[PDB]
Amino acid sequence: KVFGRCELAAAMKRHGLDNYRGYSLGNWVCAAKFESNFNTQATNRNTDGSTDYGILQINSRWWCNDGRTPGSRNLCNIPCSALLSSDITASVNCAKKIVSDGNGMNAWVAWRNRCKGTDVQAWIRGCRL
Ligand code: NA
Repeated sequence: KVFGRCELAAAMKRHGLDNYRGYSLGNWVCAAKFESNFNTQATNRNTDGSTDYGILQINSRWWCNDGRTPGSRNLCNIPCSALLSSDITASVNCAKKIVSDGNGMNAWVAWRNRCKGTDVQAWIRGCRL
């Protein structure tokens, strides 16, 4: 599923991401835009052999099991394919654990490099939220 901007904002708000650990909703929509272009089916391989999955590009090195990342962890206790679903629940619940791990949203390289320090509220302008 390729989400619309306001559609994703509304679903993220309903799932409790608005101001989660102090990150306003625009931060999450900005992160999703530059991580996956709002596409739940996005995948990208990393140099170490791990793979990033879904709308927030969650990494198999620590967070999910994809059967092809030996020696890795599965801290969200999910198969990585669950993160590609049109239902974003698994992605949001895993993202809540990531952002709580001490580094905040700096865990997402696209957020640090393209969202941090910008007017992130622009990403929800016009939405009925
Ligand atoms: Na893993």
